[PDB]
Amino acid sequence: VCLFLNLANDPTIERIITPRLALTTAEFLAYQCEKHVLVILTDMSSYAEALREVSAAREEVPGRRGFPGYMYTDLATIYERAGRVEGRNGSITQIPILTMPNDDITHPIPDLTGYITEGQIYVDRQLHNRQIYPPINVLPSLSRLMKSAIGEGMTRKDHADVSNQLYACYAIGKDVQAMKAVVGEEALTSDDLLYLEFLQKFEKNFITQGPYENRTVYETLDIGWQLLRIFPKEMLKRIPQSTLSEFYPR
Amino acid sequence: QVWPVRQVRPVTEKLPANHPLLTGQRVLDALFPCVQGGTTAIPGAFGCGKTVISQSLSKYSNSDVIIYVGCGERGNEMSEVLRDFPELTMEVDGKVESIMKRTALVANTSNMPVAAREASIYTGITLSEYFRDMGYHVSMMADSTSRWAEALREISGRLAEMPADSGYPAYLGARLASFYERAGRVKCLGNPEREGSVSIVGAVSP
Amino acid sequence: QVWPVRQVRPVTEKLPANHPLLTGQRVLDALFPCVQGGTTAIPGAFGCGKTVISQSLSKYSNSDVIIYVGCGERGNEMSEVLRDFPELTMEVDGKVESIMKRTALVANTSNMPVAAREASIYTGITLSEYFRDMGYHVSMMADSTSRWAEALREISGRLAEMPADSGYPAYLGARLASFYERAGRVKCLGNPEREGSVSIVGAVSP
Amino acid sequence: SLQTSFVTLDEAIKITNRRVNAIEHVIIPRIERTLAYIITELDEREREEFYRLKKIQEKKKI
Repeated sequence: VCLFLNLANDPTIERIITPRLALTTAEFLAYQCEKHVLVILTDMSSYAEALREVSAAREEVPGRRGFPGYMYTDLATIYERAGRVEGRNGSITQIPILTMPNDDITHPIPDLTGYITEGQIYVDRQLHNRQIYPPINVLPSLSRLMKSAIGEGMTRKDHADVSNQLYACYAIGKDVQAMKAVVGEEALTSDDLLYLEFLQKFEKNFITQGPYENRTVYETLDIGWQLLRIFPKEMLKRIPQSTLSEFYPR
Repeated sequence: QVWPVRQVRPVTEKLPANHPLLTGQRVLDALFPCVQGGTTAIPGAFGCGKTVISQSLSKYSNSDVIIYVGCGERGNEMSEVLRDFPELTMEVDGKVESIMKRTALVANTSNMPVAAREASIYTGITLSEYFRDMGYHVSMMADSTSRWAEALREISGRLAEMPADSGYPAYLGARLASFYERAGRVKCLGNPEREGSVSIVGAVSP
Repeated sequence: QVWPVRQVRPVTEKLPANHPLLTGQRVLDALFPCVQGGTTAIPGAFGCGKTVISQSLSKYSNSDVIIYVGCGERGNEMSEVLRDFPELTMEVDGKVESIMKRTALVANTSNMPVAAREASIYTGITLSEYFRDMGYHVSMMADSTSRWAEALREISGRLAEMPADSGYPAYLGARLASFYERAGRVKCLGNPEREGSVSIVGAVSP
Repeated sequence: SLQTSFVTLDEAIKITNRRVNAIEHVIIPRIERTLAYIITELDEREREEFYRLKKIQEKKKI
């Protein structure tokens, strides 16, 4: 663990350089020392504020919300220093956490950050208002390289189908709750109640984890099949038949 | 041969569109197809993955040549394109050939310089016209031209010019119109009486 | 001794806050306690009652001095605290005493040129730090926080600075960080090894 | 007579409750979000005009 701390006492202009110090040290350690590296960049919103101030010092051109027009290029310069390279063994990972003012996803900072990146986690305020830790929503979460990350040879063949159908059931359940919130009990159906039971079990068991437990992947997949077992196998549209033949009777 | 990129190549006489373009997706083919010669747009916010549509169209088509130009995207997408396209193969004439024997790529990741973003798109369209002058059918494909517009905004901003709207210089609309105009079926200039066409599909990052 | 305002007097080391800031009533002292030397926000408006907590922290608390700093204040509060000094006393040893001895009032009323209105907050924090260095406990009522943001906007009015948001200067966050962070518990810099802390209570005024 | 009126009342009760719930759940948040969007967009546009004015006076300094 190597730290580049930047307390709030420090001058505002100093914040421009610190991320590049961290990243150049990471590149050296990952492409010259042949070590796997993990990067964490805290409070990119403050970095955006510092960049805005430095740009406003020279009276440059704004975009949306008075931020610099070349903020996209700058953030790309920061984030694109990642990946793996031929002829080597090490790699670089980044977890660029940021703050999200007023919970608006259309704000320029999170929007540009999402454009440059390939996913999001979206820590959620309402789950923290129900005091469940870690408060993680999965409806907007995306890992676009799961397509090649998972499958048999890494974990198991039917992991992808499990994720797809579990997510489909999650979205359908959220829609069912929104619809029940207006129409009333009499305008529901039994399938809606099954989705609500799935939600009950899903949020109250699967999402809630515990601060210090190191779960195992196959345990997660077994609980996934537990959750998928609830409904009739016929309603599972997004799973091919052979997976149901192999795994549903278990 | 050497050619000034900005200047549009001449031609004999434009012809009307009379034959569709094969589409690898079920939707936007039976509902909203694109002709072999038409122009298209694929805007949308992030999280949709329009790059999926781009790659799917690139892999499966009835065209003779394919040209894909990347402007301001992720390097992971180009790693995908380079690694995966060799392995895929198809043929019409016996031996099974790789599809990169009919594909040419231009590359510009987001970290690359600013005006190279313009250079990439203009080089791509000029190459498409040059290959159309062989009497072939060539498709072209773009990736987030809004990044190109942003780059022009930045450079014009450092030149102390009047911003027109949202900071973007006034002439960008004209530049986009001129860029999208060079397309469609045309009679080629030559005694052999060859004939080809160009299709363009463009991506926008609002 | 004379100390320039825009620098922080040194400390040997900063110790974690590990003690509760007492408050008069069991409400907000058993539900949501504050920490001695901490930083806290309290919403407050005209007619709600804001001097209740001020007086409670002046009389029934473990601190040692109160420095009340605001913006656009009235003589009502000045004379009220003046009369509360002999009325709202504390029987430390069974004897009432004027709470004037435990206060140093600072306030500016609209009129004052915006420079002084904005310099008041730094004068107050400098005084609080000069008193914490003597091995005591402090509570600095940073009243009129919205008015202080208005003062920041007003000083940036005569700078032609770029509106970050509704006229906020770009270094608004810089000033927020430079003010609110100078707090906490610190081991004093000297031989007899004192200890003392400064709290700040920024009354939010939405 | 009593039970006839009682059996009739429930349909109207349900209709009124669904209408009030819809007015409390759908129509109001949508318009509120639109009000936020419109105020921020108008602020953006006034800001763009302001920057234009700033830069012209900068050039007029010459």
